[PDB]
Amino acid sequence: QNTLLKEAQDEISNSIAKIDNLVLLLAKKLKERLIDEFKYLKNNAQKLNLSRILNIVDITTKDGINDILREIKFENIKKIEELKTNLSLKYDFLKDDFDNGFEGFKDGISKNIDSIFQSEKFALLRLKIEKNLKSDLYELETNLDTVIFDTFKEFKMSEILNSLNINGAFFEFLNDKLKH
Repeated sequence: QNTLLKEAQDEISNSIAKIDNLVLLLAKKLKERLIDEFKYLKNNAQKLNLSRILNIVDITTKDGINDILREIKFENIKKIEELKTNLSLKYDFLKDDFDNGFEGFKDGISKNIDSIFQSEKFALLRLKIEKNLKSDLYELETNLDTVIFDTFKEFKMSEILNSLNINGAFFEFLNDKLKH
């Protein structure tokens, strides 16, 4: 029991010791919109392409969700390694996995909400830009509007990542309490 308490203290000490992707996704969405505009310029003035443009936002949201899921998987692997490190309590180690999964689901839901607001804002900006559009000037106006949208997406990524880090810290504290 004394050895287990020492191991728990060491784990607590280790825990005490130890946004750009969203911007890249927004830039990719802007590039896709520019490619669609160029295709519409090769043809003439397609509204179906404008309707399809909104799907690039969903693609970018899916990419962000994939990044978040990869981070969650890495956190789970780290938790498994920590459980393997020293054999003090196996049931307590198993218990916190559900809490970690719930925290990851909450982070994913927050990402969905904030990124959906950002995607709706980007769609509104694109609709405003569409409202015959001399092409190069339209591309520059899109480069400004989607720039504001990319800044909003980066802010959403930063805030949601801070919230996810806080949730992970809370889960680690709960695991430490269970070990105690």
